[PDB]
Amino acid sequence: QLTTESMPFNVAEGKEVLLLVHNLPQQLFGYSWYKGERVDGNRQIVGYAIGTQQATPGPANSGRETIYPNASLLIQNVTQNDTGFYTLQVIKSDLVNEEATGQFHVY
Amino acid sequence: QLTTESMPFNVAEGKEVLLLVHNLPQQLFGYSWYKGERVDGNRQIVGYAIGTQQATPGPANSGRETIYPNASLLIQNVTQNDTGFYTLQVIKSDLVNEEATGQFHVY
Ligand SMILES: CCCCCCCCO[C@@H]1O[C@H](CO)[C@@H](O)[C@H](O)[C@H]1O
Ligand SMILES: CCCCCCCCO[C@@H]1O[C@H](CO)[C@@H](O)[C@H](O)[C@H]1O
Repeated sequence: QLTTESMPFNVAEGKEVLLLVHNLPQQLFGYSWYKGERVDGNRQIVGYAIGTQQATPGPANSGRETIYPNASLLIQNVTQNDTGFYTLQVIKSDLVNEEATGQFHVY
Repeated sequence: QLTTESMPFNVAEGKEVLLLVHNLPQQLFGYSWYKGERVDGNRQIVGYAIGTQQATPGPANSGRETIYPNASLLIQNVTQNDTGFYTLQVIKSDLVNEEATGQFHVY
């Protein structure tokens, strides 16, 4: 089952965190990351097209994120606003989609 | 600008309803319809890839829906459970996706 977890779980303000992703389905179009516990386009961080390996910012993009080809998400110079939940949506080639939510806590 | 509306807005139990879709963006991979007001994989009705013109059922699929190449969704022999909100997610080529929510009322 698709899952995501934060390394580290508790993050000091101004440092770094990596959202690891495990168990990606086969045959994907792309990835979309969202701030919060649900898919919500108004809160999209980034969209990643696998076919072209291209990332594109959403409205929630801070400029401090970096998504990787396996959907992992790096955030640098973490701020208070970065704290809390993140939701990854994986878009499969049949447009039937899966989500996983994770969190980390800034201090 | 992406919107959806029901025809008819008030629907007799056992009849038919067409969810019309307006202002699709350019450059999309496909469509994802969900029951309710938000994107939620657990409530996904159908996924549709415009390149292959293939429909695939999600967990919320009743077997009474038909999706069209312009994302329009036909529901036949409408039940009480069908009532309420539907949400369309349009998957864009850059994976920064768009949503539109509509509804109809069964009586
Ligand atoms: C400094 C952070 C940049 C490094 C690139 C992040 C890529 C990490 O990605 C990780 O590769 C691991 C090895 O299999 C897997 O366990 C993980 O599922 C995956 O999340
Ligand atoms: C009962 C069978 C009806 C099939 C409906 C086919 C889809 C119709 O769809 C509609 O076609 C119109 C012209 O493009 C547009 O006004 C609409 O945006 C569109 O939703």
